[PDB]
Amino acid sequence: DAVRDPQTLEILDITPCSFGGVSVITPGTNTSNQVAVLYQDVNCTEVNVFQTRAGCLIGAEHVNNSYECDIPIGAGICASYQTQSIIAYTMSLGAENSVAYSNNSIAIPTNFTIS
Amino acid sequence: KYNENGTITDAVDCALDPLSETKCTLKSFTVEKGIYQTSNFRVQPTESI
Amino acid sequence: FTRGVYYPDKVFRSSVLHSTQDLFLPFFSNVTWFHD
Amino acid sequence: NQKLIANQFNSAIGKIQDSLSSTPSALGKLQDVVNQNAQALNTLVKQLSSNFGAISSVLNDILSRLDPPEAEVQIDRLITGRLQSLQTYVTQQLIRAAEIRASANLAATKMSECVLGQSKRVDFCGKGYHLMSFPQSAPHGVVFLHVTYVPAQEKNFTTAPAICHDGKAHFPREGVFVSNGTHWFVTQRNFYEPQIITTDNTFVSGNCDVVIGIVNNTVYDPLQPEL
Amino acid sequence: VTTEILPVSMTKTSVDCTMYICGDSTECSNLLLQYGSFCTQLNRALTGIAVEQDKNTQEVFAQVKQIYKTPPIKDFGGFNFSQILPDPSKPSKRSPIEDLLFNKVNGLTVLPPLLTDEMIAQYTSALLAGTITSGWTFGAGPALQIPFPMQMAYRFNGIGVTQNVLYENQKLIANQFNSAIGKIQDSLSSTPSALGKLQDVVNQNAQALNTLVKQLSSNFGAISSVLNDILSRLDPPEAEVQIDRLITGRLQSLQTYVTQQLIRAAEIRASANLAATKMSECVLGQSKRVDFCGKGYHLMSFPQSAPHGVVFLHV
Repeated sequence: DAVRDPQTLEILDITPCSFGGVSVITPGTNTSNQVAVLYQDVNCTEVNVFQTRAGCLIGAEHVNNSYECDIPIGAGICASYQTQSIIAYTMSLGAENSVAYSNNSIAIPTNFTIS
Repeated sequence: KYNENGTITDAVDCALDPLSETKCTLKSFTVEKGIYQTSNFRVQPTESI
Repeated sequence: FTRGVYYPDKVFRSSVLHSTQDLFLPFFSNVTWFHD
Repeated sequence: NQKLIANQFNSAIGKIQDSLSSTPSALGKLQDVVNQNAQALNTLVKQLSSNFGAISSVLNDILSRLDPPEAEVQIDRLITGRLQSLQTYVTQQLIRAAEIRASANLAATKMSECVLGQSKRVDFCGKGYHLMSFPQSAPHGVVFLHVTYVPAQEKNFTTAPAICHDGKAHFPREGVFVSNGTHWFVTQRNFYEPQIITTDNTFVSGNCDVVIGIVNNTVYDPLQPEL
Repeated sequence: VTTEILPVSMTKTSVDCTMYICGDSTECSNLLLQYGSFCTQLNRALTGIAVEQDKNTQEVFAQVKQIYKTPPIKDFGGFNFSQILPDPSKPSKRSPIEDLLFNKVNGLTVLPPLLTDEMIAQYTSALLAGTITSGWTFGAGPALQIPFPMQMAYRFNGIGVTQNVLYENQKLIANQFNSAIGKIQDSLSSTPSALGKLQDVVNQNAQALNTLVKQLSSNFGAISSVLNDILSRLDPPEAEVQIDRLITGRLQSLQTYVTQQLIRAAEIRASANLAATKMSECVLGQSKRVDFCGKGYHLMSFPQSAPHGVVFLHV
């Protein structure tokens, strides 16, 4: 992990060269031929460029709005084809639903369904 | 892509683009929606010290 | 474009996809045009 | 509500038929199992044609071309490679078979508990309050149609843990006390069906000076109007 | 109150067969090409395990389609849920019990889990909100609010005890529950062997990885354990045999590692299925199975997140 230069009395750290898997994120070819490239655990400087905990994503535009996951990328990032291009975003774990809780209120169903 | 008559109707170059690499690694002419591991990026050395 | 593909060998195959490595003209490659 | 339930069930089975006809990914598990088996077999066949460092991948070619002193080494290398490939294939087959056995045991338990009876385990026989199930065969698989009951339309009401009538705390026997803002009733837990507060569905225990949040109202005893 | 700890997922390790066997050597790769598609099969198995990890996590946790949040007023008949509910003070938005749980615990890469710790904590918070405010109604369909005293009355009625004993002994039950949760907090803080299962799983994974790394440095009868040294010192006629021996040893070591990883992953999947069943039956409702949701007549349960695991507080 660390070495000493024989000539100059200095200590140098040796880091293994960056490497990692390369995956393709794309919708079905029945829809479009546009693709995005994901590099695992590689900084974007060593390679629409986005940096996430999963690595470096090229070809996808990150947005702020959240939706349900469609193509899981990882580390809180999921991608989707939206009108059109491929975008990446943080998931929403479901629509928030506050319950009107109290100490003297009860909700009782009046109709039912057979599923 | 061979036909039923022994002739080839289409060809895909694996090194053309990432989509073509996905087509080659899936060994299928149509790519379904999802994510597929295709290659392995490796930084190569530039100098010898 | 997509020209320059030839049969790799004299083998009959029916309705199958075959991945083979050999000398091929790259797709969409830049080829020289002579008029000489 | 017999007719409504029958119509809802018929519409539901029609929708299930349409979904099965349309959605191709509904049967992903069985197709995945079949694809895994085919991939394993094809991998074994491909490995049969490998060299494993031998001069050739054809046994006859090695036997004819190479002398027995060297053919012995070549055959040893080939059989070592083929044997290790076969061992790997059989090991992964064993693991997959163990997984399939676990799934089949789960399926047998599901058929024994959800089909041959009514199960009280939540979400074991489908979402919602499970009612019944229907088994159907499929290539190397079983498909359960779970028929379940789901509450649909809820309404808000004022509640009270108990009612004090004449110093006695009355608790419901099977339901819960509700109020629409003017009168109090008792309704079953999972459906709205108000009933007049009577002594036949309430029992007396303790006094209203201990329970928290008791309310004031009257309880009906039909005997007094009867006489 | 009893504590039940169950492992859920394991580290998603992915190892490149080619680089691990051959340290970026053209001759080594050429020799390896004669073995067919072994490395492809090994990578496929590792990818399957990695996907199964996320599948297990989603099955265990993502059983609710909505994110519920508790009302600001913490009025629950005297029951105090501060220790189990998430707090806004910590940036992770984790419960103090969750914080205590988290504090007490070469060609290879680690893929981060799809769900981060924050969203797992959010899912647990939603589960606790649903259990507290709606009982089991939210699990079986729409979330119907229900005040806590009648929910506890229903839970007592479920085990053959009438509700009048609850409504006549509310304060004692609340005090006993508060003392019990305090004792659980103290036991978690003091006892280090309570979380033995998760630590054992992590230690097993680390031991497997370290064993693989050590076996990378073995000789397997070769003249040397360094590929470059063999290539430089030995002629290609003998370097071929030396490289063959080295790659055979490394390949068999990798196969053994992947096989034991597969067995451990199958065990983890069985444990995760048991945990999912436990959450579906003990948390989203009241279970009549004796000793399945803790000793004694089970009343309810509270889930809590932990590194690659779930902790159930069975009341």
